Amino acid sequence: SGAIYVGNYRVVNRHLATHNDWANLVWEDSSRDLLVSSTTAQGCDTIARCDCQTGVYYCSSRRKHYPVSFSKPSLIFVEASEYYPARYQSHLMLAVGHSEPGDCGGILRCQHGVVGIVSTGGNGLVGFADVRDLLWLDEE
Ligand SMILES: *[C@@H](C)C(=O)c1ccc2c(c1)NC(=O)CO2
Ligand SMILES: [Zn+2]
Repeated sequence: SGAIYVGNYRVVNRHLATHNDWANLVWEDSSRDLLVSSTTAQGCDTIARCDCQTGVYYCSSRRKHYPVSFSKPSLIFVEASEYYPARYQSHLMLAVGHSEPGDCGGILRCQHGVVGIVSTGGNGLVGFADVRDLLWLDEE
């Protein structure tokens, strides 16, 4: 699975966070499926600060990056999988595209930087957890 490395922060899907993530916790929110932990090394990624609805995401289950149009971050209902239950998720963006369990954490990027990470899949839709509202990732 994938993550964002910005400053001394590591941004992951909450349900895939490790014990080391939880032991170095900065912030977490179940409703968004996001968790941020602290890092010793500085990261290479820049977070987008924008309202773009077009970008490119990485799909591990295809070994491919795909250009997509996506919705603005919203409170959305997510169906059950073969291996997890159904629930409302907040700050979620949807696009038409392929995702499945191996694709968690793939980056969605726009011309301004990282928009979010792959979070959901079903019925030809990929959902992304937005990070562009988390301005505190840019400092401290
Ligand atoms: C996990 C964070 C993730 O991004 C993901 C994408 C697509 C799908 C799943 C998880 N799980 C499923 O069951 C279906 O597709
Ligand atoms: Zn942008």
